[PDB]
Amino acid sequence: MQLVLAAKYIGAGISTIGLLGAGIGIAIVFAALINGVSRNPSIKDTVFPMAILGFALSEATGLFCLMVSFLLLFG
Amino acid sequence: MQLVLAAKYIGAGISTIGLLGAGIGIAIVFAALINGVSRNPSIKDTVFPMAILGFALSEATGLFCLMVSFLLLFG
Amino acid sequence: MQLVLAAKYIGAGISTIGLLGAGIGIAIVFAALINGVSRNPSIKDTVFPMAILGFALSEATGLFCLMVSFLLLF
Amino acid sequence: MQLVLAAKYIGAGISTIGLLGAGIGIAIVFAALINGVSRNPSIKDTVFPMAILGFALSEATGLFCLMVSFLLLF
Amino acid sequence: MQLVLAAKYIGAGISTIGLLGAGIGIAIVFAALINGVSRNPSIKDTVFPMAILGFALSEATGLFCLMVSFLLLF
Amino acid sequence: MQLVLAAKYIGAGISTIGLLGAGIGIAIVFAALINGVSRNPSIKDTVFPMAILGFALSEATGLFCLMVSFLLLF
Amino acid sequence: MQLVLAAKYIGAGISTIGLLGAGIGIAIVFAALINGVSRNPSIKDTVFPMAILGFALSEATGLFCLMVSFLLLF
Amino acid sequence: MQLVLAAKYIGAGISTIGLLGAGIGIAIVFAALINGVSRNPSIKDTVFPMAILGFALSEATGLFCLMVSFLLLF
Amino acid sequence: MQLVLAAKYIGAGISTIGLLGAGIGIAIVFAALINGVSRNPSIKDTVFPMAILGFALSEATGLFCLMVSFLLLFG
Amino acid sequence: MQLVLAAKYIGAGISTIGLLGAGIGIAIVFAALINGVSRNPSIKDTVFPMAILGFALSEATGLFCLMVSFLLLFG
Ligand SMILES: CC[C@H]1/C=C/C=C/C[C@@H](C)[C@H](O)[C@@](C)(O)C(=O)[C@@H](C)[C@H](O)[C@@H](C)C(=O)[C@@H](C)[C@H](O)[C@@H](C)/C=C/C(=O)O[C@@H]2[C@H](C)[C@H](CC1)O[C@@]1(O[C@@H](C[C@@H](C)O)[C@@H](C)CC1=O)[C@H]2C
Ligand SMILES: CC[C@H]1/C=C/C=C/C[C@@H](C)[C@H](O)[C@@](C)(O)C(=O)[C@@H](C)[C@H](O)[C@@H](C)C(=O)[C@@H](C)[C@H](O)[C@@H](C)/C=C/C(=O)O[C@@H]2[C@H](C)[C@H](CC1)O[C@@]1(O[C@@H](C[C@@H](C)O)[C@@H](C)CC1=O)[C@H]2C
Ligand SMILES: CC[C@H]1/C=C/C=C/C[C@@H](C)[C@H](O)[C@@](C)(O)C(=O)[C@@H](C)[C@H](O)[C@@H](C)C(=O)[C@@H](C)[C@H](O)[C@@H](C)/C=C/C(=O)O[C@@H]2[C@H](C)[C@H](CC1)O[C@@]1(O[C@@H](C[C@@H](C)O)[C@@H](C)CC1=O)[C@H]2C
Ligand SMILES: CC[C@H]1/C=C/C=C/C[C@@H](C)[C@H](O)[C@@](C)(O)C(=O)[C@@H](C)[C@H](O)[C@@H](C)C(=O)[C@@H](C)[C@H](O)[C@@H](C)/C=C/C(=O)O[C@@H]2[C@H](C)[C@H](CC1)O[C@@]1(O[C@@H](C[C@@H](C)O)[C@@H](C)CC1=O)[C@H]2C
Ligand SMILES: CC[C@H]1/C=C/C=C/C[C@@H](C)[C@H](O)[C@@](C)(O)C(=O)[C@@H](C)[C@H](O)[C@@H](C)C(=O)[C@@H](C)[C@H](O)[C@@H](C)/C=C/C(=O)O[C@@H]2[C@H](C)[C@H](CC1)O[C@@]1(O[C@@H](C[C@@H](C)O)[C@@H](C)CC1=O)[C@H]2C
Ligand SMILES: CC[C@H]1/C=C/C=C/C[C@@H](C)[C@H](O)[C@@](C)(O)C(=O)[C@@H](C)[C@H](O)[C@@H](C)C(=O)[C@@H](C)[C@H](O)[C@@H](C)/C=C/C(=O)O[C@@H]2[C@H](C)[C@H](CC1)O[C@@]1(O[C@@H](C[C@@H](C)O)[C@@H](C)CC1=O)[C@H]2C
Ligand SMILES: CC[C@H]1/C=C/C=C/C[C@@H](C)[C@H](O)[C@@](C)(O)C(=O)[C@@H](C)[C@H](O)[C@@H](C)C(=O)[C@@H](C)[C@H](O)[C@@H](C)/C=C/C(=O)O[C@@H]2[C@H](C)[C@H](CC1)O[C@@]1(O[C@@H](C[C@@H](C)O)[C@@H](C)CC1=O)[C@H]2C
Ligand SMILES: CC[C@H]1/C=C/C=C/C[C@@H](C)[C@H](O)[C@@](C)(O)C(=O)[C@@H](C)[C@H](O)[C@@H](C)C(=O)[C@@H](C)[C@H](O)[C@@H](C)/C=C/C(=O)O[C@@H]2[C@H](C)[C@H](CC1)O[C@@]1(O[C@@H](C[C@@H](C)O)[C@@H](C)CC1=O)[C@H]2C
Repeated sequence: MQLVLAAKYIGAGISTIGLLGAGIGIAIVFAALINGVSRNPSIKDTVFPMAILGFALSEATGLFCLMVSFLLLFG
Repeated sequence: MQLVLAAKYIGAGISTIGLLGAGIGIAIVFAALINGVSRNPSIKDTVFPMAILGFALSEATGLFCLMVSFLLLFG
Repeated sequence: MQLVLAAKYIGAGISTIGLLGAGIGIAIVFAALINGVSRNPSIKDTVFPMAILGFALSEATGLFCLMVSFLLLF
Repeated sequence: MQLVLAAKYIGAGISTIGLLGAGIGIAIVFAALINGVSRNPSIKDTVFPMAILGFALSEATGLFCLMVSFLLLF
Repeated sequence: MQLVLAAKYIGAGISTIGLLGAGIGIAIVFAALINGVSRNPSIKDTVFPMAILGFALSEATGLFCLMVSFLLLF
Repeated sequence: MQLVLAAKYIGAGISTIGLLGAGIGIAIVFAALINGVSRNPSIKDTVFPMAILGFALSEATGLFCLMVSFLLLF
Repeated sequence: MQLVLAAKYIGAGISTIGLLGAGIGIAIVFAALINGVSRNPSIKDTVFPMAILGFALSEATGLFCLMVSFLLLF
Repeated sequence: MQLVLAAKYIGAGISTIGLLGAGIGIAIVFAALINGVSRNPSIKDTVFPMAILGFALSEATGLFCLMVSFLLLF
Repeated sequence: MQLVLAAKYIGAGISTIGLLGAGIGIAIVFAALINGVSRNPSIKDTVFPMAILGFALSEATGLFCLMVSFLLLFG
Repeated sequence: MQLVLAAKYIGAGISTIGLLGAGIGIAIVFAALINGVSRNPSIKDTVFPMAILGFALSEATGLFCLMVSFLLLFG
């Protein structure tokens, strides 16, 4: 009981480390969005859906970390 | 219940590591906003809302980290 | 049995660290896609499938992490 | 009592690691300000408030880490 | 032998960490492929096999991590 | 209380890790200062105070780490 | 006996972390090859052997990590 | 006393991790110096003292790590 | 003498982490050699020895790591 | 005795982690050396002493890590 619960909680905190990837990744995408629109304003409608897609896929990796975090805390 | 409490506190500490991602990310987004507007002043009103969106989505990964940290501390 | 179960749950958490690589990586690919299309719009149809391939291969590395995490969890 | 107290101190230390993001991120913002102003001095008044907003938001992530640190310490 | 099995599981979790390098690496390669084809479309057939090669070699390093991870798990 | 004092010392060691962000950040700022003055010498008096400011803010994050580190040591 | 055996398995896992350098480094080399060949296709024959030398030396660092890993395992 | 002494020696080792920041940082500064002088030789006397200032401030962050390491060691 | 042996083995593992530095570093040096020669073919004979020197000095940091690893394993 | 020796050896392995900084740093310097000479071959004699200095200072940080490593192992 003690040792198992404690491990679940240490694990849950550790599980949030991977989120740093999405934090950096989402930003890399929006940076490219911003620089690409600055260089070529007319391409805006083409690249904005590309940035939304990029962000969502990168964010999905953080979600998977958070899922493990929640499984440990609750499941 | 000593070992479990101890684990909650170490876990809360560990849970904040992931915030370094939003720290760097938010900065990356604003860096691009600054560089983009330097190269092309007239694009400001178009890219500023993109930088705000980018900020918010990168920040969210930090929010999740802190949420787990506070669930371990208090929840 | 407690100690082993404890080790399984610690390990499962540690197994997610590697996902930061796919997070950053997937983004590096889409960043290139966006910059490449901004500089040269006519190249879009050629590079978009290259970005899909690149994203998928990068993500897979993180899915192998998740796989190990689930093996330990369950 | 003593094991819990020990954990608080270890946790307080671990809690400062994330401050490295703010340290790097603040620098990233000022780097762009400097490079932006060098390439186009006349844009200074426009980008300075952007740089202020940027580093303030980046620094805040570090203060959140420090918030947990001081919660664990006191 | 609770201690030994425990060590195998934690060690299996740790072994996946190195996969992040493959995640970032693979992305670095496809990013360059995309940027290179954008700047010079006619170079596509020459650089695409180079990109496959770079992906494979970078991926190999992920394979070795997963290999040690599976050896500890089974 | 061997356990508690132990925790203070390990925790003091961990608290210095975040200093690496200040180490890299400060460098990022001076790098940009140097690159900016190289490209545009006449901008020196305008960007130099910006660089001092960026250094100070990035350094502050290191200060907070050392602060938690000293609080645990004493 | 069992504590030492446990340590070997944990150590074997930790030992694969450094493979992330080779994973990223191999990619860095191929990225430069691709970008170099895109900007100047006629330099291909000159830079390819350089890229081979570069990634071989970078990959070797990862094999040294793996050498320790397998020493600890067997 | 053993446990505390053990914690001092573990902590001292951990206290050196932060030095990686000054290692990378000092290099970032000199890289800028070299690139700035290559692009604009006549700027050398102006930027060289800026590089000295930047290197010294970056290094100091790593010396504060070493300071903590020595406090724990002795 | 179980705890000490155990510590030698974990320490040896930890000692290899630092090799990721030479891995990335060596690559950085060769990347620059490749990009430099692409931009200016005629500089090859001048920069190749610089790349070799650069390789050797970055590699040395890995050598020291592995040296400590082997001292813990065997010495 | 046991616990102290074991800690010294775990510490020594941990002490080599910072070396990754010099591994990457030395390389960053030689990269700039190579790209700067490629762009402007005539500046070679001015920047090469700058790269030697940069390398030595960056390498000094790795030395400090290795010093701690050796103090733990032997001192
Ligand atoms: C891989 C699936 C991702 C979905 C991508 C969807 C892309 C489509 C586009 C059009 C989006 O929906 C977009 C840009 O409109 C969008 O994000 C919407 C929903 C959002 O309201 C936008 C407009 C917005 O203004 C943001 C910045 C909002 O102000 C802020 C409160 C939300 C931040 C956030 O991170 O949301 C998460 C994210 C959408 C993520 C996105 C997940 O979802 C949330 O986070 C997940 C778990 C995280 C860790 O993945 C969970 C808590 C529930 C969520 O709803 C949520 C919590
Ligand atoms: C989806 C997540 C994020 C949502 C962002 C939405 C952005 C839209 C734009 C228009 C914002 O409203 C914006 C740019 O105006 C803005 O940030 C405002 C509110 C802000 O006051 C700006 C201008 C400001 O001056 C900042 C720097 C302020 O001085 C400083 C004290 C706050 C920093 C900070 O990080 O706050 C958090 C952040 C808004 C974050 C941002 C959350 O929210 C707070 O922090 C979160 C936790 C963090 C870790 O996300 C939580 C405690 C609730 C918060 O109020 C808050 C506490
Ligand atoms: C997003 C939140 C951060 C604030 C951002 C504010 C942005 C707006 C602009 C105007 C700034 O305040 C800015 C750039 O002017 C600025 O930093 C001012 C305050 C500063 O005096 C300038 C002139 C300066 O040169 C600084 C770097 C000075 O050399 C040095 C002695 C102070 C450094 C410092 O980092 O202050 C802290 C930090 C802003 C932090 C970070 C807060 O705040 C301080 O510490 C906190 C508490 C600790 C726990 O953070 C509290 C005492 C208030 C503080 O003064 C303080 C302790
Ligand atoms: C160092 C050996 C690597 C081999 C590289 C070979 C390169 C040659 C090129 C032409 C490939 O065959 C290529 C690009 O066509 C290719 O990968 C094909 C087979 C692949 O189906 C492509 C087209 C594809 O669409 C991908 C995105 C596919 O849809 C997706 C489900 C697979 C992702 C993936 O990561 O697969 C791994 C990868 C090929 C890796 C790559 C291994 O293999 C797999 O993963 C490895 C383990 C990982 C961690 O290395 C192991 C389980 C064996 C695998 O099946 C597999 C599981
Ligand atoms: C957020 C507050 C920071 C203040 C920034 C102020 C910026 C304004 C500008 C004009 C400075 O005063 C500046 C550039 O002139 C300056 O630093 C002067 C005082 C300094 O002597 C310069 C010229 C110098 O030559 C340096 C390289 C000096 O030779 C070297 C021995 C000092 C390195 C150093 O890191 O000092 C720390 C730093 C100023 C830091 C900077 C703190 O302060 C010291 O270190 C901090 C702790 C660290 C981890 O922040 C603490 C012990 C107090 C310090 O004395 C000090 C210890
Ligand atoms: C610096 C040492 C590394 C070698 C570098 C060599 C550079 C020279 C060039 C010619 C290469 O060999 C190169 C690019 O041609 C190449 O990789 C060849 C071998 C490969 O067949 C090419 C065509 C290829 O597409 C690969 C990526 C293929 O798709 C895939 C199935 C094999 C991947 C692989 O990474 O092989 C390993 C790796 C080179 C490693 C890394 C060794 O070697 C292999 O594994 C080792 C043992 C394990 C523990 O490393 C042993 C069995 C020999 C191997 O084949 C092997 C297992
Ligand atoms: C100061 C440290 C380094 C010294 C470098 C000197 C460089 C000068 C130039 C001229 C070299 O001789 C150079 C470029 O020709 C060269 O590396 C040769 C020897 C090498 O065979 C090259 C061409 C080669 O083909 C490599 C990729 C070879 O195929 C592969 C099997 C070896 C990889 C490797 O990393 O070896 C180590 C490296 C030379 C390193 C490099 C050491 O040495 C070896 O590894 C070290 C340990 C590592 C971690 O440093 C130790 C076991 C002794 C070694 O022989 C060796 C084992
Ligand atoms: C901060 C002081 C540094 C000194 C910098 C000196 C700069 C001046 C220039 C001219 C150099 O001396 C230089 C470039 O000529 C040079 O390095 C010489 C000595 C070297 O022989 C060069 C020419 C060379 O060919 C190298 C690549 C050689 O083949 C290879 C075997 C040495 C690798 C190496 O890392 O040496 C270390 C380094 C000089 C370092 C350099 C330390 O010294 C050694 O490593 C230190 C500890 C490390 C961790 O700092 C210790 C083991 C003893 C050493 O001699 C040594 C072990």
